[PDB]
Amino acid sequence: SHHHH
Amino acid sequence: NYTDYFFDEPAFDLHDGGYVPLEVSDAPEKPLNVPPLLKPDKETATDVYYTVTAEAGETQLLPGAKTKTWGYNTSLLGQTIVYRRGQHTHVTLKNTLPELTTFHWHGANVSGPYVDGGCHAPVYPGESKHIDFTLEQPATTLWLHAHPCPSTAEQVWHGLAAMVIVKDDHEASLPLPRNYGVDDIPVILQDRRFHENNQWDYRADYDPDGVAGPTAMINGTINPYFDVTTQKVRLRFLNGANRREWRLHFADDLPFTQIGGDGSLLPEPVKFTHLMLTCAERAEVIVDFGQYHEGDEVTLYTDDVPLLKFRIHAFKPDQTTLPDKLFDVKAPVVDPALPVRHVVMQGMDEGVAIDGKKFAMQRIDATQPIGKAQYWDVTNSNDAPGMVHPFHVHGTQFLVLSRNGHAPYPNEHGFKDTIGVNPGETVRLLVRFDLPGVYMYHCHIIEHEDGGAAAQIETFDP
Amino acid sequence: NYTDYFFDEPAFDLHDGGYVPLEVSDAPEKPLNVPPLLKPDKETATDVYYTVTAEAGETQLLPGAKTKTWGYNTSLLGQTIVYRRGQHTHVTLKNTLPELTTFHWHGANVSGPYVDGGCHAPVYPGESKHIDFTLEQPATTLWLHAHPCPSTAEQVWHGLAAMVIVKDDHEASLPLPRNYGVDDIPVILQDRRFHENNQWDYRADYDPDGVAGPTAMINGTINPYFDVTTQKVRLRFLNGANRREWRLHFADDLPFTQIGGDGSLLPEPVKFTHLMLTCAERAEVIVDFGQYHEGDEVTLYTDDVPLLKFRIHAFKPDQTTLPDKLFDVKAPVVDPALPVRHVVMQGMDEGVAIDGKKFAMQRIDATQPIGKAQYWDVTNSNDAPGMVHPFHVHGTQFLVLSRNGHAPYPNEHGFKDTIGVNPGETVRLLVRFDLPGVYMYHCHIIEHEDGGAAAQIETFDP
Ligand SMILES: [Cu+2]
Ligand SMILES: [Cu+2]
Ligand SMILES: [Cu+2]
Ligand SMILES: [Cu+2]
Ligand SMILES: [Cu+2]
Ligand SMILES: [Cu+2]
Ligand SMILES: [Cu+2]
Ligand SMILES: [Cu+2]
Ligand SMILES: [Cu+2]
Ligand SMILES: [Cu+2]
Ligand SMILES: [Cu+2]
Ligand SMILES: [Cu+2]
Ligand SMILES: [Cu+2]
Ligand SMILES: [Cu+2]
Ligand SMILES: [Cu+2]
Ligand SMILES: [Cu+2]
Ligand SMILES: [Cu+2]
Ligand SMILES: [Cu+2]
Ligand SMILES: [Cu+2]
Ligand SMILES: [Cu+2]
Ligand SMILES: [Cu+2]
Ligand SMILES: [Cu+2]
Ligand SMILES: [Cu+2]
Ligand SMILES: [Cu+2]
Repeated sequence: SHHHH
Repeated sequence: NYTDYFFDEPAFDLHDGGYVPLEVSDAPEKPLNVPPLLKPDKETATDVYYTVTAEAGETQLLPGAKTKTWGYNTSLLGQTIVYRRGQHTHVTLKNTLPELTTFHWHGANVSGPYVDGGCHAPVYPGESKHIDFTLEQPATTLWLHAHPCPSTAEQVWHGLAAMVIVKDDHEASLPLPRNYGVDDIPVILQDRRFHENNQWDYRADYDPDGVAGPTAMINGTINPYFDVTTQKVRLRFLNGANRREWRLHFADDLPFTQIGGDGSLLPEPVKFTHLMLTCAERAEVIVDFGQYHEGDEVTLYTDDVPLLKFRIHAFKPDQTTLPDKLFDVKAPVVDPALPVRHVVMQGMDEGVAIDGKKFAMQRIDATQPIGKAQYWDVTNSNDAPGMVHPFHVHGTQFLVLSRNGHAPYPNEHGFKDTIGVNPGETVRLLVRFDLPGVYMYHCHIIEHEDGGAAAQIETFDP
Repeated sequence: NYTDYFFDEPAFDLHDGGYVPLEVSDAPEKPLNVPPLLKPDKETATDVYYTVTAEAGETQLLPGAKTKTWGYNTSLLGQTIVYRRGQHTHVTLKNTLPELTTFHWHGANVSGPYVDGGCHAPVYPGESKHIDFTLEQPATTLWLHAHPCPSTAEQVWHGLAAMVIVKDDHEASLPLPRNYGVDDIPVILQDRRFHENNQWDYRADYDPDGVAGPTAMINGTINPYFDVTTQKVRLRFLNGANRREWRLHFADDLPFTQIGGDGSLLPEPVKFTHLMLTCAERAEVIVDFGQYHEGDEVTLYTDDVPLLKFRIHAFKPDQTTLPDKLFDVKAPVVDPALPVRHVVMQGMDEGVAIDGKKFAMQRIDATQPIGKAQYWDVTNSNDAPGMVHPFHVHGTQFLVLSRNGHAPYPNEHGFKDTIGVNPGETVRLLVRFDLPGVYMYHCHIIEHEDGGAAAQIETFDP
């Protein structure tokens, strides 16, 4: 569920 | 809301105008290359003898043609070299390349400028040199890479880098994974651009602000997986890229514990979910796969891009626990007679400089007496927008005292040889040189080094 | 059964195992490029001001894609730069290349090692330098080329060479063709190998014994012709090749007269049908087309290969005859307190060396007092089979006294800065340095220089 930048 | 990393978010590489995003390769998944340990030519308790040969060959990286590559004792990168504290070490350096090169022991406190193996230690094609030295420094992960001036960036791009592991008695007494290739592995983080026929072309990709390609390469492997056969795994991260910053985390934010930095164990273990490394930085971490089960594949990312898959196999439970203290960092006392040294990194692109000047091989820029610790205030003067400059000093392991007058980052309380300095920031280092001679300090975005953002310091016996 | 050339036939380049024969290109015939005269930014009688900019561009050499090339004040080679004995000369050096470079005034008696523009005079991308000097030497043809160490061979290959003309009162008084581009032209002799898309690729063609391609290139032109509009023509030959020797003759063995060499006019005119030149040698010749009529063509060859076609148009008959003596060679007296210096060139391929050593940038190999002429005995110690090594000394114009105890060649009684030394041969030179500092001597097969066959000499005021 989590994406970076 | 917040970045998950310690560095200043606006300065991240991904804001540069010419930023090259990583792209996932379609190349098939394959086992992570673990470079074999280099077999000594001869070893006793007191003496070890090695031959390190720079060579050209070919490596199957993508399907189709093999990539033309350089390596140490192998076609690409290098066999891992083990040194021991207090052991008299003998190395024959052999160059079988068509170009002159240099053998720089990054982070090794050996004499300069010859043994150190920077600009002033050329080895011509077909020739050999003999060096020897005894390391008196803590156990850590160092590395070897080419350092002709100019031409460092290009030679590293061809593939001339190798991990160096330094052992000591203290580290051997700690409860750490240490079975090399099984639960203790190098993770050499690089990128490349592949052109026609899977070849590299540094000059086509040249950028004075730093070369980066879209394909991640881990220990000279594309789309690597690692078979985990133990509950805990030690990873020796090395940023071996020309410019790129790595922002490392697992897909599901699996925690990991940093136990070592560039120059030593950290005094205490530091828990992380996300860790950023600038060029030449090393970080040693333990990952615990205890919540996973046979058949699971857990992936390490940089940002949104997958890098390295860990295929989980059956493993025996592991109850062991790290001590609260890993290592006693004994800070030297500053010599009170010595002033504060101010070093200023200036400019970007072609205009990069240190203290108003571009490097000159005949010119000494600074002096410092051996055995005497001095405060170095290092400033990245670039206004907004700017970049994080990794500042490296040859011939010392330094300590980090402060960042803009505040605490160092949590993983910066051990010995380091490279530190990322944010735009506008002044960092205070405690720097002592043990051995006399000539040493370089510079930015370790390698194109900046080649572009002349370097100076040299003469250390002397008083 | 006699060769027509002065050098030792067995040692000619064409006997090497990796010899690359020239081949006539299929490219269209076209007018010989005559590089324009570089316009001073400002000139008075006492001072001249110039801007010399190293730049990267593209040149249409073959049909289709343009070749990526480097040049001075142009895409390839350079604009011809005119200096005058006695005139204070100001040059701004500007580097707009992506790599650092050096601005070497080959044969110009200027201070070293900075103005000289050798290994110790880097100019980084984007920076400028200011030099000034006053030439106090005879009129002659010199040249400018890149000289970073290493990387000279590669930068010359990219196209960083330009002709430099030095004027004086004595030469102006002589009845010589001097209308630049009409009856007085550079003939810059080089070779290249074209790859995919008409590009050059030094690294693919690299050979430590000397790089040579099959395609002759004359002033940056493939398959050139020149329209002759005068009875007599002055050709200023420069061997700007990495290795290749030129063995020059016209179709029908049409005579020509050499009037000049590297460093001065010849004392007396010398008549030739066949002239051999090694790397960096220059030779100024007068060709008389008096016997030909409009519509005739005369081809200049090297060996059996056509280089340059001279197309005879209508011409006024000539107002010239050469004096029996062109120039007074004022030979200095050897300082009798000084020993004979012996310099030995050794090895081939990767093993090239001078006096048992490869070059080191911070090492001084020799010393000599300024203002004092010394005998240098220079030996090529290559057994047969060997090669002719062109030996070059920075910062001086020397005199050739003898070859194996015999007379120098007919065209070697003037001042020279480069001399071809045959296998096993000792040449005796008379060498004086006017200016203090640091100078180099080396083989001018450019791969040999980059491979470390060079040493440095420090000159001092006593
Ligand atoms: Cu942002
Ligand atoms: Cu020993
Ligand atoms: Cu030894
Ligand atoms: Cu390094
Ligand atoms: Cu280093
Ligand atoms: Cu290369
Ligand atoms: Cu995350
Ligand atoms: Cu299994
Ligand atoms: Cu300060
Ligand atoms: Cu930037
Ligand atoms: Cu930098
Ligand atoms: Cu360095
Ligand atoms: Cu023959
Ligand atoms: Cu003046
Ligand atoms: Cu000036
Ligand atoms: Cu030259
Ligand atoms: Cu020269
Ligand atoms: Cu090709
Ligand atoms: Cu003939
Ligand atoms: Cu006509
Ligand atoms: Cu040879
Ligand atoms: Cu002798
Ligand atoms: Cu030279
Ligand atoms: Cu040579």
